[PDB]
Amino acid sequence: REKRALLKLAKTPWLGLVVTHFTQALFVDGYRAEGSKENAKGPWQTWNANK
Amino acid sequence: TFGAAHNQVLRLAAHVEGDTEGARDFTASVSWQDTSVRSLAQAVDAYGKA
Amino acid sequence: ATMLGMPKEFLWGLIPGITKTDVEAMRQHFNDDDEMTQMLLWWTPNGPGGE
Amino acid sequence: ATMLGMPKEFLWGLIPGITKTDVEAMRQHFNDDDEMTQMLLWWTPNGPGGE
Repeated sequence: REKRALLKLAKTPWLGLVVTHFTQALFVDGYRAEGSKENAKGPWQTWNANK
Repeated sequence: TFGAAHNQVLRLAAHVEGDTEGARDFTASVSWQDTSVRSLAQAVDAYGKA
Repeated sequence: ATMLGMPKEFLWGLIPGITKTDVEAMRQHFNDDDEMTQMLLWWTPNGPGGE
Repeated sequence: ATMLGMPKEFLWGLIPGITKTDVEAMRQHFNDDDEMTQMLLWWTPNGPGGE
């Protein structure tokens, strides 16, 4: 109960940090067809309407 | 990988709401924002030169 | 491209940050008749050029 | 703005030290008929230009 507190002190969320670091960089900004600069109306409206 | 999954999701959603063309359009794909770590000045200079 | 005279279209794909899908999108919408596209295609440093 | 031809009004907001209220103030008083404003709008390096 005195070394157990030390053990709980040394625990650091490194794996959570890795997951958060990789999550913050993955973002989708558009859904475009092949050879088109515009977003597809239907699928992108569905994407936005579902937040 | 996640873009393949997202395209699957969006094609399924198009199939649910009719949209026969969108459901079978496997060529369309999602677009991801840039993950490169580069300064603004370098990127702008390079793209302007390009 | 400026000196050796290489085809610029082939050199688009070698630039980092641009994928082949983006290259195809540029190829399809390079000569659009939209006023904005025409102004950007004929963009001199001191404003639009061309016609 | 010079090369890629981006709209300069949108690029005003991205410059540090300028807020959106200042951007609105610049927008409203960009084309004032005051002689000082007109001279600053047509300012060549060797003094005022324009009319």
